[PDB]
Order: sequence, then structure tokens, then C-alpha cells
Amino acid sequence: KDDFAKLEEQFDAKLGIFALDTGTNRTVTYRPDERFAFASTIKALTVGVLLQQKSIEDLNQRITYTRDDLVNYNPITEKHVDTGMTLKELADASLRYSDNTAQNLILKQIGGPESLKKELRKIGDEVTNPERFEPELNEVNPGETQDTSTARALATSLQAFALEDKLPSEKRELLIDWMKRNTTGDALIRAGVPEGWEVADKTGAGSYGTRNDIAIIWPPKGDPVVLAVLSSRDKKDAKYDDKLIAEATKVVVKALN
Ligand SMILES: *C(=O)/C=C/N[C@@H](C(=O)O)[C@](C)(Cn1ccnn1)[SH](=O)=O
Repeated sequence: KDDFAKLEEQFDAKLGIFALDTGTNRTVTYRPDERFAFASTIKALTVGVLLQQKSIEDLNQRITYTRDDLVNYNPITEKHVDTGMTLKELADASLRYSDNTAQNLILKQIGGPESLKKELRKIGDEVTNPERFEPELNEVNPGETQDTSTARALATSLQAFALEDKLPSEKRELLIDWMKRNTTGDALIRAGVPEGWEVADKTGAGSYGTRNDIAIIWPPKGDPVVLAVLSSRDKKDAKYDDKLIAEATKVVVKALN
């Protein structure tokens, strides 16, 4: 646990780590049960739940929306107000670009934050606590439990949809394929794994310099590793440093080797 403490001192941040080798049941933990704002990592679990409810052809359904439906950061969705987008394309934009309107439209389709919460409780996640849409969910103050979870619960919930029987294999593959092709995580978990390791991740960023990455990772040979790396800082307007997540990942890899 001293390598993580030194990282917490170097980057002046609090770290939350849970890693599991699905093949050996070896874990690496550090503040595994401390709450952090989940931020955009919730996008992964939201698509997890959508996949539970929608058939593949349901995903071809066109969703119309307006300029007023758009929020702060909509890289894909703002470009398609006139024509709408299929659920499939919204999931793609939400996961790989972290498009906030895409997320919000998907969350509405599943019934809103309380419905997402209920579905997570059903799969045994008693920790994750969604209450809000994007971008307001990204802002969580100290001591608050709204829109928070833990390294352990995020990893376990991600593990549930991507690797266990919470989704049938084809839908697992679809989720994994989107997350493999994520565009926002090059400097995080991806930067901390050895050459030839495959990564499917979702990133998050929030107030208090909160910087998260959750992933399934595959060594060259062997079973996948489930990893959540969460972080926050003590000032509301703090900047995060991606190098903290990359280095923490390197510690996880070393400890698992
Ligand atoms: C999901 O994690 C999306 C996060 N968006 C952040 C960000 O990228 O830092 C925005 C754009 C800015 N931000 C950070 C903290 N509070 N606002 S916004 O969508 O929250």
C-alpha cells in the first residue's frame, strides 16, 4: 500500500483502487470502499442497463431531439439536431466521446436516474447512487453520496455487464467493442499497461479534480482483469493530472505480476 500513498503525495490527490484478476481471484485494493463522484463512468453502466432492456433491432430506433435538449458538451449530438440519431449511435457517442446529451437521451429511455438505480440494485450494486443527468451529476461536494460510488462497486458493476451473465454474449461483445474503441482514455489506464495488453475503458472527470477510469483489461494470455481507478482532490476548482491514473495502473500491473 506504500506505492499508492507515495502517488497520493506526488499528485496531491486521494486514490481509490479496485482490481481483480478474474482468473486467480487476486485483488489489489486501496481505499476500495471510499466514495468518489463517478462522473462519466456512469455512461458505461447506463449502456449496460440499456442493453438489458433493448433488443439489437430496438437500437435502430431513431430518437429526435432539439437544440434545447442539448447541454454543455455534445461533440456528436449537436451535429445531428435536424436528423436525430439511432439508439445505437447514441450509445456509441456516449461511450467513446462521452457525449452528455447522448447519455441523457439514453437515461430517459431507461426511465431516468431512479430506474438506473433500481436496475443496479437488482444486480447487487447497493452502493452506486445516480440522481442526476449530465453535466450536473459531475459535481459532488465532500460528504455527499448523490451520484457517487466506490472503486469496488464500479468495477463489480462493470464486471457484471461486460463479463458475467447480466448480458448475453452478443450484447457483452457490443459493449466491450465500444469500450475498446474509446477515444478519451489514451493517457489513463491505457498508458499504464504493458505492450500487447488490450483495454476497454470509460473515463470520467468531475469537480474537485475528480479523474476516473474504469476498465476491463486483457493480458496477452490469461483471463481479464477488472480495474477501477478513482481520484479526487481537496479544492473545488482543482485540475487533475492523467499521469496519476497511468502510474497507479502500473502499480496494479506490478502487484498482479
Ligand atoms: C464526464 O465525466 C464528463 C465530464 N465533463 C467535464 C470534463 O471533461 O471535465 C466537463 C466538460 C467540465 N467539468 C469538469 C468538472 N466540472 N465540469 S462538464 O461536462 O462537467
